[PDB]
Amino acid sequence: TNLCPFDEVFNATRFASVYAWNRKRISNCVADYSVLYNFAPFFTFKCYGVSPTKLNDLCFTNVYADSFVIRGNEVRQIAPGQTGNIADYNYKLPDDFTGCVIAWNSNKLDSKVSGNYNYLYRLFRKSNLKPFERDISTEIYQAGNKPCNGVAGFNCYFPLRSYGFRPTYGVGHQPYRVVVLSFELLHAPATVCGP
Amino acid sequence: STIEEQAKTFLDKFNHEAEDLFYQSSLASWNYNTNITEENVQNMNNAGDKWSAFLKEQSTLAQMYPLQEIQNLTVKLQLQALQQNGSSVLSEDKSKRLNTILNTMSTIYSTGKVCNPDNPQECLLLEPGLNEIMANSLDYNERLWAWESWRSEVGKQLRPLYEEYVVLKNEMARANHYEDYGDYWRGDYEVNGVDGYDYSRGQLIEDVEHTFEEIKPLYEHLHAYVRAKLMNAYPSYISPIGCLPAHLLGDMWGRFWTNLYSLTVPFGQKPNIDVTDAMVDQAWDAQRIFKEAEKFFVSVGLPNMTQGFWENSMLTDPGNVQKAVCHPTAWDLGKGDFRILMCTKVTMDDFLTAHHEMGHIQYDMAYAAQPFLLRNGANEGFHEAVGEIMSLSAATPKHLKSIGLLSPDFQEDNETEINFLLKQALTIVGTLPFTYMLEKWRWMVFKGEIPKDQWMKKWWEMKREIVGVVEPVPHDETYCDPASLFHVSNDYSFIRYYTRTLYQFQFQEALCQAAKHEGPLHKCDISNSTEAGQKLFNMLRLGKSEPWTLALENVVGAKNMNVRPLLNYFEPLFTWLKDQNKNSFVGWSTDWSPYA
Ligand SMILES: *[C@@H]1O[C@H](CO[C@@H]2O[C@@H](C)[C@@H](O)[C@@H](O)[C@@H]2O)[C@@H](O[C@@H]2O[C@H](CO)[C@@H](O[C@@H]3O[C@H](CO)[C@@H](O)[C@H](O)[C@@H]3O)[C@H](O)[C@H]2NC(C)=O)[C@H](O)[C@H]1NC(C)=O
Ligand SMILES: *[C@@H]1O[C@H](CO)[C@@H](O[C@@H]2O[C@H](CO)[C@@H](O[C@@H]3O[C@H](CO)[C@@H](O)[C@H](O)[C@@H]3O)[C@H](O)[C@H]2NC(C)=O)[C@H](O)[C@H]1NC(C)=O
Ligand SMILES: *[C@@H]1O[C@H](CO)[C@@H](O[C@@H]2O[C@H](CO)[C@@H](O)[C@H](O)[C@H]2NC(C)=O)[C@H](O)[C@H]1NC(C)=O
Ligand SMILES: *[C@@H]1O[C@H](CO)[C@@H](O)[C@H](O)[C@H]1NC(C)=O
Ligand SMILES: *[C@@H]1O[C@H](CO)[C@@H](O)[C@H](O)[C@H]1NC(C)=O
Ligand SMILES: *[C@@H]1O[C@H](CO)[C@@H](O)[C@H](O)[C@H]1NC(C)=O
Ligand SMILES: [Zn+2]
Repeated sequence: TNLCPFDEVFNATRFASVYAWNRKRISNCVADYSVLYNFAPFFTFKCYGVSPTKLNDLCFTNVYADSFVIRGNEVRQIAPGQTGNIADYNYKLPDDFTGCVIAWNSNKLDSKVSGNYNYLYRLFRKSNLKPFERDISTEIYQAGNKPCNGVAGFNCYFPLRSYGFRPTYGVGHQPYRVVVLSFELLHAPATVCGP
Repeated sequence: STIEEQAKTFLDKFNHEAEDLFYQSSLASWNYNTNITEENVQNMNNAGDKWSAFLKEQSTLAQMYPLQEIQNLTVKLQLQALQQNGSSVLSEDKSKRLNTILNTMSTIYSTGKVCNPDNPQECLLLEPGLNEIMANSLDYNERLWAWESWRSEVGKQLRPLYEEYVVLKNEMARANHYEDYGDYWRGDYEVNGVDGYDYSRGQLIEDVEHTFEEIKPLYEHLHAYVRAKLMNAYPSYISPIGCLPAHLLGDMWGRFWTNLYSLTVPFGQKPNIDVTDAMVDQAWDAQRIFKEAEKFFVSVGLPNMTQGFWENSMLTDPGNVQKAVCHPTAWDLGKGDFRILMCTKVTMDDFLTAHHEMGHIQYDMAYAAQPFLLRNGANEGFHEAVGEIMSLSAATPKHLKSIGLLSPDFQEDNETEINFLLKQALTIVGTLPFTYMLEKWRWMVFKGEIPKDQWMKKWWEMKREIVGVVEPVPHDETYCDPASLFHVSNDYSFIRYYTRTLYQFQFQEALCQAAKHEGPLHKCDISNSTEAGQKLFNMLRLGKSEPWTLALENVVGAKNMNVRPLLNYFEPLFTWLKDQNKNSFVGWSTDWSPYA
């Protein structure tokens, strides 16, 4: 009946850091999927198991809009079965991922001359991420066999590194706002329809 | 958790922190070099200091992982490069002593001034003052004055500093387990643990000396022909059998014989190819020059310049109030930011340099995917060689005709080619004995094979014997004539210009072979040959990841530096030189000096 709050997710003033990726549950609303275009410099729209052509002909039990910022190179890692720092440690898509990955260049917004250090990513982790896992822990990563004592030092690194986006970065290092639409299918009334 | 894994994880931290801090330093250096302000000075120093302090911190951090415990050679390469960066090998006093010496020698070189003997009020710096004399003056005494005054006033200042510089630099090298500082410099070519591609530091001297032997016949005939032409212009100053006076070689040291072309051009009637007028005729600008340069690398399958290149590069002089350091440099700031700083004029020379500097960019973009510590040329000579071969193809009449800068009604006779090769040999061939002998002297000085009381004795013994160049004024050991050159007094290895010269023709010969080029090598343009660009790219993307021997083989099919392509490039001149030196003495006598 009411419009799904995609403008909140896509047009958010600040996206979440990819290590702390924002998840927005989309439910009980009409999902207008042709509104997903912000006239962005490098738009990306790839779906899996679902058809982006006429995406508004299907009901879904729940839609999970996951939003975060990575750099241009790492957008390829937002895809099923991909490997890399973002997929392993920040945002892993399942092999059977049912949904779409929307990404676009946000150098206008998320880059600063002095360097935008708002956006972080997890550089180290004892293990990779389960699909849709989120690790916001700032516990010092233990690379050596000595203790870390909660402070960064030799073989003890803070697991989060900042992108430091600057507008003069190359396209592969420029910030890219990424929205992952995760379409859920259950035994439930499937209350996310809408042409 | 092993210790290679620790190093792997440590390099992961360093790569991400270094790229950010290096970018800030590079951009701060960029903003100074395009907007010369006392602010942009300061921000450059602050970013440079924060980058050096990070590197010193990471160098000490990297050393806590011993090398014998890493099997991964890629990790060991980055770890070794970070540990070899370790400044804490000398005592903080001797490190401070050395840095003070390096700054003072650098300051003496860049601020050293000589004043006219008749009127001591007017004083000249090396650049542009003394360099203007050395490159353009035809007057013997004025050239003798500027050559001697630079070495007598500025060189003598550097003698005590260079003596202490050698001691501390050797002490540094001996503490890094190198034989001496010359051995330390030769470590740039060292390869270990890669069977079939290993290369020792000592092998560099042998390869340089072995290849210089094959250079000698070409150089002696070039030296003999240049001497014969200079002797005609200076009958009372040049012996037909003696060495060339050091002040009559085209620059302050005879590093290049380029400015001898006017006095040594084979056929001065036939005009040289200069498309500068054609560029102005067609209303070319700096944007057109780099677009044409970008078009050249696209033709060989290399990518176009990034969108940030055109936006963020400086391709023209800002002029007006905004001053800039106009030295043509290609900038790899990291994180996808590749720029060219160049105060480009609408001239053929700047047209070729744009191809040259963009050639560095193509090298930078190709290994941008490599780890930060491996983002460099395969060795010190690779990057310069890559840039040189672009200007080689871009300057050919075939390339200049294909882009509408040389009209088809121009035809190339063998006399203009001999003219062109002679000009090339003056710069390219003439520098090799200068480069080898200078670096040989520095190698022997670091090795201790030259005592302090025979530095200038041996420096000029080797100048006469190897370069065929004689000092015009006797020099005692109060002089330091090598330090009168930038690289010696500014602590830069010099054999890179010898190896690069042999690399570039190895590269060009291979790419032209890939381009299916028929004819003499010097006429070759690699344009529109994706096979040539692919063969070049298979090395460019390597960066420092693979041994330079392998990166060389990925282009030329040979694991070692080879002089044959250099001689192949100059063979039409070499045969012409031997014919032209039919009734001329080839070789030189070291005993002859213009001061009798
Ligand atoms: C320790 O490392 C520093 C930094 O070098 C930088 O970082 C390394 C990890 C590599 O990635 C290098 O490719 C990279 O440049 C070394 O300082 C560097 O020295 C070189 C030569 O001595 C400098 O080259 C020249 O510097 C002048 C400065 O005005 C430029 O104008 C020239 O165009 C040319 O580039 C280089 O600038 C300098 N680095 C910086 C940031 O200034 C240092 O030599 C090294 N020490 C040891 C013992 O290895
Ligand atoms: C986020 O905010 C942006 C504004 O910055 C919204 O942009 C809107 O994007 C849609 C794309 O679906 C545009 O609709 C299209 O307009 C073109 C003509 O411009 C038309 O031919 C198409 O058929 C389509 O209707 C829309 O014009 C554009 N602007 C506005 C004011 O709506 C974007 O919709 C916002 N995102 C979300 C998820 O709400
Ligand atoms: C040496 O280490 C590098 C990594 O430091 C290895 O290459 C990586 O292998 C992993 C395994 O899938 C990939 O995820 C990476 O993309 C590879 N490259 C890099 C740059 O990390 C390499 O295989 C190792 N070699 C040996 C002989 O141990
Ligand atoms: C150069 O730097 C000054 C500050 O020192 C700044 O005001 C000016 O805008 C800069 N010029 C350019 C062209 O960026
Ligand atoms: C040049 O850049 C554009 C980006 O707009 C790209 O599409 C193209 O493939 C690049 N290379 C060539 C040869 O056009
Ligand atoms: C060029 O070739 C002509 C014959 O075609 C010959 O007479 C002349 O000597 C040659 N000149 C040079 C410099 O080789
Ligand atoms: Zn160059």
